[PDB]
Amino acid sequence: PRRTLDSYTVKPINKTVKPGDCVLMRPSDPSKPSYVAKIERIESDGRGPNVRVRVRWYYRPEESIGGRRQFHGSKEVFLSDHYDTQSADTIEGKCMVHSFKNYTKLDAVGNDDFFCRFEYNSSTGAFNPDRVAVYCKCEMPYNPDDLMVQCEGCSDWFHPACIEMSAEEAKRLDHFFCENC
Amino acid sequence: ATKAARKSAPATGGVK
Ligand SMILES: [Zn+2]
Ligand SMILES: [Zn+2]
Repeated sequence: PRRTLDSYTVKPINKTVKPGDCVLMRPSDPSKPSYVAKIERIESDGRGPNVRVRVRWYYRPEESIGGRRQFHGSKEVFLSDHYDTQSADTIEGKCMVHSFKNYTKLDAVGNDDFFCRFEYNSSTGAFNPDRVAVYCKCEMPYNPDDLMVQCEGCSDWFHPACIEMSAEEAKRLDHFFCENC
Repeated sequence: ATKAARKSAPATGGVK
């Protein structure tokens, strides 16, 4: 006689969660980072002891078929088509999965702060969007963990390491021009 | 006590 719930309180964590909230779950392998998921629905055994949460998985970059790449953020996650059902007591705690822009905005990034720019197909490994804007001499996409400086000459952004330079030196500049200017 | 999460396999279904 299961009925969908409004919210559930998770005691061991001692926090309450709602459908749409982003949560971390304890992985089968304890030496691995916490699973990231989005709560679609919360369901109960009538009035009973057991509670189960149905989630839509966020895939970590090294958790996907393609594997982590150099332009993937440390706190990056993919929104996928993969849903399955897990019990509530998995929930290790809560997290925020930010849009790309709003991640950039954050003053400081919490252990629990993530971001998403891709949709992921767990079966095929295909991404949406297919392609993204690239920068610097590497012609790699933006990695928000990487410090970059702007040559207004080209208006392109460069990793200091890829352009003759130390990081500390790059931070100095107000006046930058790449070698093609 | 934090249960451990068991995930499924991509593109699979429950027969029941
Ligand atoms: Zn330039
Ligand atoms: Zn570069």
